[PDB]
Amino acid sequence: GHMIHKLADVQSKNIGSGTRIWQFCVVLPSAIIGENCNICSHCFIENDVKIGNNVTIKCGVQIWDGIEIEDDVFIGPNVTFCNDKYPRSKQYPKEFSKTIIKKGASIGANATILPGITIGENAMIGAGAIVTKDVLPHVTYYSKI
Amino acid sequence: GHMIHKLADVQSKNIGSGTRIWQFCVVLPSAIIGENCNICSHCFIENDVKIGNNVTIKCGVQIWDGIEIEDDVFIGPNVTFCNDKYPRSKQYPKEFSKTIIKKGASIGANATILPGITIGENAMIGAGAIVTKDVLPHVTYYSKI
Amino acid sequence: GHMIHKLADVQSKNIGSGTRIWQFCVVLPSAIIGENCNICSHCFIENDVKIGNNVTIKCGVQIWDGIEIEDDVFIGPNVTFCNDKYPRSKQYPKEFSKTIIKKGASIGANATILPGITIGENAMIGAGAIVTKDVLPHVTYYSKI
Ligand SMILES: CC(C)(COP(=O)(O)OP(=O)(O)OC[C@H]1O[C@@H](n2cnc3c(N)ncnc32)[C@H](O)[C@@H]1OP(=O)(O)O)[C@@H](O)C(=O)NCCC(=O)NCCS
Ligand SMILES: CC(C)(COP(=O)(O)OP(=O)(O)OC[C@H]1O[C@@H](n2cnc3c(N)ncnc32)[C@H](O)[C@@H]1OP(=O)(O)O)[C@@H](O)C(=O)NCCC(=O)NCCS
Ligand SMILES: CC(C)(COP(=O)(O)OP(=O)(O)OC[C@H]1O[C@@H](n2cnc3c(N)ncnc32)[C@H](O)[C@@H]1OP(=O)(O)O)[C@@H](O)C(=O)NCCC(=O)NCCS
Ligand SMILES: CC(=O)N[C@H]1[C@@H](O)[C@@H](C)O[C@H](OP(=O)(O)OP(=O)(O)OC[C@H]2O[C@@H](n3cc(C)c(=O)[nH]c3=O)C[C@@H]2O)[C@@H]1O
Ligand SMILES: CC(=O)N[C@H]1[C@@H](O)[C@@H](C)O[C@H](OP(=O)(O)OP(=O)(O)OC[C@H]2O[C@@H](n3cc(C)c(=O)[nH]c3=O)C[C@@H]2O)[C@@H]1O
Ligand SMILES: CC(=O)N[C@H]1[C@@H](O)[C@@H](C)O[C@H](OP(=O)(O)OP(=O)(O)OC[C@H]2O[C@@H](n3cc(C)c(=O)[nH]c3=O)C[C@@H]2O)[C@@H]1O
Ligand code: NA
Ligand code: NA
Ligand code: NA
Repeated sequence: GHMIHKLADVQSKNIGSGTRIWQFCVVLPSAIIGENCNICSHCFIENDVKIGNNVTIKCGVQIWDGIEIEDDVFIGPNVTFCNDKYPRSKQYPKEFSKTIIKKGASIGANATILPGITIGENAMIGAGAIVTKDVLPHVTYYSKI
Repeated sequence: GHMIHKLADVQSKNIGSGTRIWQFCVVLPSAIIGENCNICSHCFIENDVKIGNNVTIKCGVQIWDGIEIEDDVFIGPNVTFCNDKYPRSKQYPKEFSKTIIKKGASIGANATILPGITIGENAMIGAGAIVTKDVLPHVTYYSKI
Repeated sequence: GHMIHKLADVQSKNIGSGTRIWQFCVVLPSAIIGENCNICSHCFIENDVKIGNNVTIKCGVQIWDGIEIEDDVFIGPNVTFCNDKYPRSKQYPKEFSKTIIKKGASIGANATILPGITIGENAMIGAGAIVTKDVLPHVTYYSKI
């Protein structure tokens, strides 16, 4: 089976064997999470969400509607995603922009992923990076400081 | 009335009709929150705080003493604010620096708002931006990467 | 004694007099926390962790295995740390990289601290900074925007 912490609010039944979901996580009903994932404390996971097997999501991350995470992905702490390029309060998109983080990619701590983004297989996103364009497979990207 | 999630700690009675406050939020007694707001999971809202109507605060945001949010503002996930330009542990300011986010402005995911800042009506702050100076009304600002 | 909020999960007994640990914090058993600390809501503190006296950790911060915080340090909200320079899901380091934040240093809101980093005594890290190199004692560092 899987481990859902008593201090998490997990509403999805679509959770793979070996997955751990930690304290103060919210997971909404339609989320799909594969096997042997680690969803660390203080994460939010919405409905139109697919997360593969062996995915690590460190603390303080939100996976919105329109975000897909493939197998073997690492997401660092306080990483953000997004599904709305020009957000205005109460102006709901007719269709959320999709992001996909492809198999084996890693996203460093506190990176910011713009909407509509593909990060290729086995890419490495530097800590604190702002990703405004697709990142090719196996590429190391970071923002110049 | 308003919706306070059972897994939130909301101590303020000053909350407008239609407002939703989600799991694992903390709202301290003197906070004022208007009507039809959405305070998403994992937010902290302090005492000397005014939030208008139709405000969206996405997950993982803290609204400190000295921060005012006007009507129709969008605040993206993991956005930070601040009320102390030269912070030192246990050195409490005599007066917190004030920030105001004016009506209809939007702040992108993981943006950082320095203390003493005005963001003008209907401004758009890019995801991951560091805002060290006021942003004029209706201006799109982002940090060069 | 110390104050552990009923809505925190604090598993460590190694907590100094006068320390406050707030709602929705997780503190694992081996963490050491000194006297008169303030661990604000939504923090995660791991096992191989030493935090000194009079330390302020604002909301939304994680202190990982391998991180030491000395006395009188201020850590701003949504700051990230890290102990793995080339993270890949399920590829556990044989030894976590160590970070030390030396006495009296301050780290601004939403800063990102790379692994293996020393921040010197009384340094000041700008809000949103990415710290990829040691910061000398008493130096003010920020990332060019
Ligand atoms: C991107 C990364 C993999 C690069 O490592 P690297 O290729 O060994 O690069 P180097 O350390 O040799 O740095 C090369 C240059 O890039 C800069 N740089 C490295 N990482 C950077 C980052 N994340 N953001 C901005 N600049 C960065 C360095 O300052 C250095 O600049 P210089 O040549 O002017 O001295 C690494 O720095 C990183 O960000 N890792 C992610 C860590 C993380 O978040 N892990 C999960 C949580 S623990
Ligand atoms: C700022 C923003 C509105 C700009 O959109 P835009 O005006 O269409 O700009 P473009 O996509 O045409 O990009 C123009 C340039 O600015 C850069 N840029 C855009 N947004 C940026 C950002 N947030 N930070 C740094 N650079 C950015 C692009 O890389 C591009 O560079 P180039 O000309 O060298 O190719 C948008 O990118 C953004 O950040 N939106 C906020 C999304 C968000 O956080 N929503 C809430 C959560 S879903
Ligand atoms: C770094 C800091 C201490 C510098 O303050 P300062 O020395 O008075 O510097 P100034 O305000 O005079 O700014 C000098 C320049 O650096 C830039 N700058 C200042 N802080 C910056 C930051 N954090 N990131 C990027 N640039 C910054 C300014 O835009 C200004 O640029 P300019 O000369 O082109 O106009 C302050 O800006 C800061 O970041 N404080 C931390 C606030 C915080 O996070 N507190 C805890 C939460 S409330
Ligand atoms: C800083 C960082 O992200 N480093 C990671 C990287 O090196 C990576 C390759 O391995 C580790 O990440 P994992 O999440 O896979 O660690 P693991 O040892 O499987 O699980 C411990 C994590 O679980 C989460 N957790 C654990 C417990 C016991 C808890 O109560 N609440 C909880 O949220 C957070 C812990 O860091 C490291 O933490
Ligand atoms: C990524 C992003 O910020 N996009 C937003 C933007 O497009 C914006 C214009 O609309 C949406 O934001 P809202 O917060 O207004 O969404 P809404 O549909 O009103 O409410 C769903 C949000 O409520 C919060 N929520 C919801 C539930 C059911 C919950 O259990 N816990 C909870 O925290 C987080 C959800 O994303 C989008 O999420
Ligand atoms: C924006 C910022 O970090 N500014 C700080 C800086 O000026 C610094 C020098 O002083 C203050 O930080 P402290 O954390 O030391 O504030 P303090 O007055 O001791 O405690 C209030 C904080 O405690 C935390 N807290 C408090 C209560 C009552 C709670 O329910 N849940 C809780 O998480 C968050 C509050 O901001 C300021 O908040
Ligand atoms: Na819009
Ligand atoms: Na000070
Ligand atoms: Na590795």
